[PDB]
Amino acid sequence: TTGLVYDTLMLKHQCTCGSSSSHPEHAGRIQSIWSRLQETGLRGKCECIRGRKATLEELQTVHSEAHTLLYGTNPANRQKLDSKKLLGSLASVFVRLPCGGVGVDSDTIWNEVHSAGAARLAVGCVVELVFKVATGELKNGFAVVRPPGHHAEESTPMGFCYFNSVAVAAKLLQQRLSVSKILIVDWDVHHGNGTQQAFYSDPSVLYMSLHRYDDGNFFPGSGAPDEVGTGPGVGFNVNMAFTGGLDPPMGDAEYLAAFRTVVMPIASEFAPDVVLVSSGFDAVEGHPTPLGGYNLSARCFGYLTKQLMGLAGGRIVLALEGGHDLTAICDASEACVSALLGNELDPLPEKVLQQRPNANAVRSMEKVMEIHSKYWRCLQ
Ligand SMILES: O=C(NO)[C@@H]1[C@H](c2ccccc2)[C@H]1c1ccc(-c2cnco2)cc1
Ligand code: NA
Ligand code: NA
Ligand SMILES: [Zn+2]
Ligand SMILES: [Zn+2]
Repeated sequence: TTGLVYDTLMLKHQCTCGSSSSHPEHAGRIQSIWSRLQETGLRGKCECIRGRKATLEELQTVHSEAHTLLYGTNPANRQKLDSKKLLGSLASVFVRLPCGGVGVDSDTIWNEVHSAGAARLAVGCVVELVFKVATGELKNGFAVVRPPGHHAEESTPMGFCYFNSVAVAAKLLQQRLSVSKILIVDWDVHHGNGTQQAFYSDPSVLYMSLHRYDDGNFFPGSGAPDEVGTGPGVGFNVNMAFTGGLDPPMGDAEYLAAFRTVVMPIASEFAPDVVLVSSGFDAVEGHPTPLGGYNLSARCFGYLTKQLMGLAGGRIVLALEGGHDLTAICDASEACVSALLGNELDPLPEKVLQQRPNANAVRSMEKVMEIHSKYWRCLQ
């Protein structure tokens, strides 16, 4: 049986300027996905679980105390709980954004009444779902959550992320269940700099990201192929980094090629007990060159989901990260839940299924393969 998680309190994370048109990561993203699953009958076939807020203890597996006080509490308790006197003056943390609202860095917003709650419910929702699948109470699941997580570093929010929901899930799985091997696949078009950071030296967690890299200036500018891990973790960080720009743009042929030749062989060798997926949908057609640039179909994510479902005895959980375009993210979410439920994949055209990946795609794949050939038998 497939699980779903969602909570309407996540809608309340909204800029104080009162206008979501200045802020791409907006409440409507989840709301629409949520109704799409209703109007297709998919929600009816799933178990919808009860979310909760993450405790500060739970957030502190990934993030510092200072950071968890700053973004996990309302202002009154923020003083109450900072007995260690870690925080300086809030005067220096808050700035006025170009839209007139309150934020923290030049891009990222902050609502003092609602964002802390919302950021913590996003984590707690994922955690609840992940643990329910890991203990075998559910087959698999999809976490329709907001705000996103994978850019949140130990002590820095960025890319509209405040806490790394998926990282925390994983850490809790280690600490409270002693799960031996965890796989995190991050197919959001942007690199998950936070997640990479959180497990770079840990060989019991393998992080694989497919993302646009282009020689280091695509956001967030981390995630190079030769970043492979450190210490005992060497080899358990796989950056499937696409280089060459948008000439031509990457699409279904390219991604399916990378799965077959890089992601799935390595994942199979690792043979993980649980699979977590940072499931951003910004790689889909309809994401302009700043936000995306690539041309995947939503359908395609059905194929990617199905492939991952073969691992870990099916114990797979997808959590929303990026993806802006409403049609795209609803279509893609449709495909994935449909896959998780067990339905036959709504296919791609034979024209595509026979397409050789572009020169850039191939070159990008061969560089990763050469590097990780040192660490994985299936690449020799
Ligand atoms: O997709 C994403 N993360 O995975 C990131 C945010 C996102 C998430 C969800 C919905 C919409 C957007 C998008 C982002 C892209 C570029 C910059 C940027 C550009 N120049 C400096 O910083 C900042 C944020
Ligand atoms: Na990624
Ligand atoms: Na690792
Ligand atoms: Zn604003
Ligand atoms: Zn993204």
